[PDB]
Amino acid sequence: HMKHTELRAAVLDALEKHDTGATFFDGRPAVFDEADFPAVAVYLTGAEYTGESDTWQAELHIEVFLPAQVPASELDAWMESRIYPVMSDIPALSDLITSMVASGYDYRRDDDAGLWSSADLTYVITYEM
Amino acid sequence: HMKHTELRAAVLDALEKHDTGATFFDGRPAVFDEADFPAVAVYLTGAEYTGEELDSDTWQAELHIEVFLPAQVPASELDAWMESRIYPVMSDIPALSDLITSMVASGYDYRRDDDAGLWSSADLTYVITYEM
Amino acid sequence: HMKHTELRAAVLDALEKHDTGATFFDGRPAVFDEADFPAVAVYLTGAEYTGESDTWQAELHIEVFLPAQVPASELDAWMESRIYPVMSDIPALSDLITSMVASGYDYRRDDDAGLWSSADLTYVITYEM
Amino acid sequence: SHMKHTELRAAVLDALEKHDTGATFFDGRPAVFDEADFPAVAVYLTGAEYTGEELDSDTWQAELHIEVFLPAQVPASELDAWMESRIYPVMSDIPALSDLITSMVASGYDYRRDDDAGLWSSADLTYVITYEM
Amino acid sequence: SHMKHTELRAAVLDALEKHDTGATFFDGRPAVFDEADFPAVAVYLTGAEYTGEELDSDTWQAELHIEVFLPAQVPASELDAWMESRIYPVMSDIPALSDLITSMVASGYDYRRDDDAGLWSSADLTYVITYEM
Amino acid sequence: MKHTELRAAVLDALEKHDTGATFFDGRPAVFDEADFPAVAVYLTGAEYTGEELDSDTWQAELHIEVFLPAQVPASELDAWMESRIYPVMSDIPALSDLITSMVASGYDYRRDDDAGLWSSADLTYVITYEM
Repeated sequence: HMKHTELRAAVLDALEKHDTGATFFDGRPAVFDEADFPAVAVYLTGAEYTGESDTWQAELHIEVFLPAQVPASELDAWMESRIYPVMSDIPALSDLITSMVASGYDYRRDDDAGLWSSADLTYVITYEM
Repeated sequence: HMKHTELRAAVLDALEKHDTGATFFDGRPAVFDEADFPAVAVYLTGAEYTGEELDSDTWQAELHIEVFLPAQVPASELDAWMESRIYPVMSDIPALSDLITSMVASGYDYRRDDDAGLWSSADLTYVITYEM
Repeated sequence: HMKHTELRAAVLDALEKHDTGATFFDGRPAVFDEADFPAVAVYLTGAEYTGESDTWQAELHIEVFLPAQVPASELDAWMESRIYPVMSDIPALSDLITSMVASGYDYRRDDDAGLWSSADLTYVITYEM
Repeated sequence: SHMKHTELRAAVLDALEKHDTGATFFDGRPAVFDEADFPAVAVYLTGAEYTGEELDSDTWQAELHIEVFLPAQVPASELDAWMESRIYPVMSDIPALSDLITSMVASGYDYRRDDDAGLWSSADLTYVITYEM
Repeated sequence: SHMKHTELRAAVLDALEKHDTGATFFDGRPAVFDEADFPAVAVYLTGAEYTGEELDSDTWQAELHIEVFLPAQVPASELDAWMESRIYPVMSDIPALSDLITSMVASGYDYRRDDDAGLWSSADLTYVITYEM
Repeated sequence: MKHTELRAAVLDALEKHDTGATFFDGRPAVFDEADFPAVAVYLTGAEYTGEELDSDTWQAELHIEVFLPAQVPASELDAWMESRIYPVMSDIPALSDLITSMVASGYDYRRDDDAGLWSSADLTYVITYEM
């Protein structure tokens, strides 16, 4: 297919392999269903062409969702337990990109509805389409 | 007749010739109809005169080729439509190149319907230069 | 009257003498009568004092409105055959200003009710109050 | 015995009112508008701020507004017509305003609207002035 | 035993309450008022931050506000009058405030209104101050 | 990961000190009229800053926010900080052990823009640490 699908699939596959207690999403969902939590979504944002070469740059997210009123440690625990480790070595993803560096780690919330709470892990990557 | 119409047109023709399963739009649409999905919109944003350093009719705009589908679909659905129906056509469109002076990939953004959450899309953008 | 009334009046007169199809408005309106369509408005934005003789600057807008249903080409077509031709030479306007240059061409919508759809042609002009 | 800002706006309202009192004059920009106050004129200041900082001086700088309000459906020419007649001309020679400031220069002329409801329409004439408190 | 911020706002509030007794005061910026209470005066801080890192100092910096509130439609000069006969005379000389800070300079004078309701209008006088916790 | 150990070290040290507050791990959005006084410890802006030839260095903003009803005088918030929060932040070995540096940042007074149900003082420090 095109590069973006491969990228998310490589991350989604590795994350799905071990952990077996979460609903995975390809792209960042808008609404949820109780049965979806714990939810984990892998997606891209800000993808853009770079050249002044065929290099593109994007922000890779792996976000964990849980019911609104849950303590930060719940999200962190899921992250430090079923995600962060996987992200250390993913040969599949590696073969598809030219580079990857840690970026941020944000705690987010359901802006209006207030139905969910989350932890968004982000890496900056560069690749060829 | 005006340069913009010729521009949109060329891309729309090349696109709707290769395929025939999508509903094509000339300009970005606000409201959508389930029946229209998968929809493809071709339009321009930010067109401005750039030659005040003396360059005749030298404008610059952002060319959009955005694909639409229902809000629920995964990012792959969109990418799949892009990769199979759009992206290829885009590599070679003589009709187009003969109208502009330059074109370079810009962005690829995943957008959604913030207003009602009815659709989801992938906006492919290019930066072009051309004489009016 | 101040230079602004003369500026707008000149464009309006030249536009209505060349093509009678539209319904001209002096200044940008918000509410529109479904009948007004096709509507055309001539107006100024960003009028500011520039210096040393009282040099000013402003953005001249010539925005044509049509119903939302309409595809972009219908807007482009109106411009190409009824507005643009005219803008190339308006001696009355030329006598009022010191300089004009093309600026932008934007497609705008009605965000409050979504009843109309437009194309907004803009030039930058310098003149003396 | 009055605050500088008051004396400043007052000198302006005094001059404008000498040529017309058919309009309803405001001291400050009105938030809500009463259809019966049309036509209305508002004199006010925005951005007032101490400037003598760096050079060590008791100089303030602010923006002086003189805005004309009319019903929303009116053509831009009508707003200008009121300005050319009773306002713009008065602005070039208000001695009482001079004796209060240290400098004045034209800044802008903007056409504004009632974004919230849509009851009024306007033209706002602004100057940048400097003065001491 | 008392935080610096409390001492700062208290030096001003006491001076104001002392200058003219019986008036309405607020320690922090309120959002709702009661007709009777007007004119209300509020003294508060915003933007307080530690600024001694790039140079190894104990300095903090914050914007000191003394804002006067009145009904939403009063002419702006009414707000200025309170400032002129209550606030400025006091701010001109407050030893207790001086003893608590290291510097103070005039900053701005803004006219603000009730955005969520439109029940009041105000005049916010601000000073930039630096001090030590 | 650090984050949990970071907020824990701070939360723990604060609870041993005073017992009259409802502590939250992370910034809450809706409170119960009975959770006041509330204290929340959380992080924002955590971002990667590079490798120190030994590990990955990060930077985040550490928040300690005390919440009280909307009408309380600003003095009530300050007094709560002065007596129950500052004395603790002055020295928390468990925390000092987890980070590579800490410096005071700001002290903001915040409000419940939506319902006007509360008032707060948000104390923040900029910290650096290895993940």
